[PDB]
Amino acid sequence: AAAAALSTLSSTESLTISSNRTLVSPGNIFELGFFRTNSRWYLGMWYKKLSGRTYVWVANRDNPLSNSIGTLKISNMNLVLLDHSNKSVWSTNLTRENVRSPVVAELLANGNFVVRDPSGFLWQSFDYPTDTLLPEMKLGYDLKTGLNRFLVSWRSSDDPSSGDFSYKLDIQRGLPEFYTFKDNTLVHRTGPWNGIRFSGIPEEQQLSYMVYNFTENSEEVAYTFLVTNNSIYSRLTINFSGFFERLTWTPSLVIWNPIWSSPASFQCDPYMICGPGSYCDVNTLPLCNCIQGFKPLNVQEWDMRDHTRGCIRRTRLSCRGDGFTRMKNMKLPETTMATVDRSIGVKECEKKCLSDCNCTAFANADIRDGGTGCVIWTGRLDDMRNYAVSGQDLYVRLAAADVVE
Amino acid sequence: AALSTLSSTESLTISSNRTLVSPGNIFELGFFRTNSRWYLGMWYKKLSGRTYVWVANRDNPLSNSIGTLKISNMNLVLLDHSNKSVWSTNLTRENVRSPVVAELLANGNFVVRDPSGFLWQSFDYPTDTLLPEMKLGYDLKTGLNRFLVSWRSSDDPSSGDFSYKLDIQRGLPEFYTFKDNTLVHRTGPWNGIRFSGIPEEQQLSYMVYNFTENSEEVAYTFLVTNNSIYSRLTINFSGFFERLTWTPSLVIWNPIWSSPASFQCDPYMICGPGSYCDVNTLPLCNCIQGFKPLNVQEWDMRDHTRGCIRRTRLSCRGDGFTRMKNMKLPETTMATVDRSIGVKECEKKCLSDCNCTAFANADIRDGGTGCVIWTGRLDDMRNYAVSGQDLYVRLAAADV
Amino acid sequence: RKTCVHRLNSGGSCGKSGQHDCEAFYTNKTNQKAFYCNCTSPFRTRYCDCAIAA
Amino acid sequence: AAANLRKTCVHRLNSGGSCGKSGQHDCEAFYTNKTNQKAFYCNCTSPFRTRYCDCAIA
Ligand SMILES: *[C@@H]1O[C@H](CO)[C@@H](O)[C@H](O)[C@H]1NC(C)=O
Ligand SMILES: *[C@@H]1O[C@H](CO)[C@@H](O)[C@H](O)[C@H]1NC(C)=O
Repeated sequence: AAAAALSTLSSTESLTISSNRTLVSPGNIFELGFFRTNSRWYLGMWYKKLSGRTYVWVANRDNPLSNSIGTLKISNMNLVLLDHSNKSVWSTNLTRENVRSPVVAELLANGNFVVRDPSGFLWQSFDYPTDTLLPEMKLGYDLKTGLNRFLVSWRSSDDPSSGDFSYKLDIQRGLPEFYTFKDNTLVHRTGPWNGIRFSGIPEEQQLSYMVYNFTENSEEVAYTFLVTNNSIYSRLTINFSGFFERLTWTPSLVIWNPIWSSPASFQCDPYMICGPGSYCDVNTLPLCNCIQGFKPLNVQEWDMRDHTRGCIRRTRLSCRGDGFTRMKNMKLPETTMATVDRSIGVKECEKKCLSDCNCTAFANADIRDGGTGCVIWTGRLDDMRNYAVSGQDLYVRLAAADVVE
Repeated sequence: AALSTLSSTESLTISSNRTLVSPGNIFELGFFRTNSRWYLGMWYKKLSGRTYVWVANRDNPLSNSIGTLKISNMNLVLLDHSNKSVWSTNLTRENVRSPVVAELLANGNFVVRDPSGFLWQSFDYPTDTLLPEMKLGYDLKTGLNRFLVSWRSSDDPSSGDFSYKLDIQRGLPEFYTFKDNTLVHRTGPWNGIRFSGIPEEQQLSYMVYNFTENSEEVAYTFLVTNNSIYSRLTINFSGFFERLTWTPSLVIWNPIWSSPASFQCDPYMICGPGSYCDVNTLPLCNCIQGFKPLNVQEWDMRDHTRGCIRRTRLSCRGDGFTRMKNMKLPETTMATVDRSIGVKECEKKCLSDCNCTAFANADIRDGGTGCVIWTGRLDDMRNYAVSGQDLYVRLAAADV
Repeated sequence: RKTCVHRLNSGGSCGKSGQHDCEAFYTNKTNQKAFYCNCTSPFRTRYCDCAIAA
Repeated sequence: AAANLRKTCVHRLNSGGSCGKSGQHDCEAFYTNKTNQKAFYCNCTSPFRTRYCDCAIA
């Protein structure tokens, strides 16, 4: 009959707080409606079947409805949220002006809350994430339109307004790299795709229920996962404390189980805990290790485990005749001053690096198939760490006297 | 009249700014304000950023700027605005004579004494911090366990949720971290280079430490061997027990180590019985060689609660052992120790005891000595990449 | 008489319903019902302390 | 008069620990100790058991 929730909102209908009505996706996974937290009211989306509420999306997080009066409806071919005084508190800002009737709002099976035309999607929640990436969502750039889709944490456990932490892709550098910011402070670097996985999150791997990928083409630079078992819920969320995590609902545990959490190590993962020309290692003391062929810029500081100034070459470079030390199991250093040619290989890369008197290091861009592509760095090497069982080769340029064969 | 002494005719008041200063000028003891409340406390004199390493009346704050510390009727007491006692030492003697004197010693020990000796010592009542020369653990003569309780928060010095304590009613003495009544992390036994669950602690150029286990005490102590260097152990409000060394060039209390070091593998029993945590594997929890998951369906979804069991029933006589590497020894609640015998003699003894499920050396120095025997399920295990210790777990011969 | 504790820990956090979640977790793991369960959550870990007899 | 100003820059100093009651001034002292000069000011923040110094320089 008609007690149960619909997945549709037509132009003549409305959803209000006082009615307690919600929208439910076909397949019954997601539910959309009003909820109360921190003395404010919000429009949002959660998992329908979980007794504990997990909000995967909030429409008006920085624009709260003041009180228990709120109305969601289509107005002049636009989705709008009106408070007690008929004032719009939130709305979709249209990408067209010649939108035709009928305009319909619709919650899809994958949790996309969508405004559409007979002509197609006009607006999508999938494009405006809160703190959470769902399966099928795109994390990163839409190149045609310039839209960077990124995550921002709730301010606290109770306050969904924009927190200090954001997890975002930055493409203004040699390679696309994910970063975690706290306001404007750069606090953790996930780094580039490698391309099995991201350099700085080695736990991410294919599971029995989900696969993931990173698309870097003419249309987009973005990350996506799909869950291949409809009865399993998995998601990526940056929590209010600044950790980016994969969480999977695991019934036997009665909990959102954290598959992984980033940063994983307070010792080695924070951004630049070791200075330039050194790397962090969780199994050594001090944590920061000079690169082979380098010495500490300030030894007295270095012995006191003050690693700030980092390390420098023992011997000045002479370009012609220089060699390399091969570093193993590495998180590649930050690519602000780096270049990439994905079409050439390791030998061609060493040659190109050797020939360039400014190149200080080089590495493969992709680790699949025994490794391909060329990444070249100039200047200081920053934010390096190693791993016991993951990571990648990095060749750092040295004067001939300091090379080992 | 000393800068470190408080006689019965003297006092410290909030409004006078009067303080006590240790010989050698390292510590200063007096009133300080935080979270709108006044407290009597001790800090490093020469550091401009204030670090309170000891608080007398942490759960009994003075409401306002009026307060007095003094000897009253041969007792150390803290009086509020209405001349009412808000804190005091409740003395351990009945025939105390004059002069009763309160005194700050060079090591930051704040002491009340008689002509006959110490009546009370701050060293017996730590706040959240172990300073050099302090004892962490049991006084066997008196049965008093000296342990650490964290500040509730960065501003509120009142007793927080976290405590760091020694427990000795088990095979070997083990340190634990509790949050209220919850057992949250297990530092574990002495080995005796180091404690099992804190692999970063090591002798430094400026500090040495040891664990004394004799008839008078079961406690840990470190000494700082360079007078110009400050190092300390503190359990902070977030529940991390840490070594901190003041490093001028960093302008900070530098964390030499922090425990628990890994949210992945250090929390108490993140992996079930007969399994162990490994930070470099996925799943984190690995069945012991020769064991299988008790519940496969839960295990595949990374529900490791139930843990693992032997693939093959033991037959006592004829059983073997799998040698696990780089291990944090399992909890020693149901363990025995024999320090007189060695690894070979230990294995035999284990083999001959049909209830024995695993064994290890009691000390790792000198190639290893001593014998530790476990019975029943092995709990709260994890490995390390480059540290830890050998552990032999009993298996039927066929799986050896 | 007077209660004992059954202890069940895992990755994650308490959330707003830790007590109830813990009590369900106990039942799933033991096929019994606890008097109640306490839940606390530091170190990115959920600690269920379940009151059992005894 | 009306010339272009010098461009403002940020200097970064990160290490284990926290900000504390005086993070900004600590960061600034830390900066001076590291560069022998004075910054306009330093912001300090402290997640992930790390003190992040963000120093405004020319
Ligand atoms: C549950 O919490 C209460 C309140 O602190 C405490 O008294 C009780 O002992 C706890 N129960 C368990 C099982 O630890
Ligand atoms: C420091 O924080 C202020 C105040 O929020 C901010 O406006 C400024 O840009 C920050 N400065 C630096 C150097 O990051």
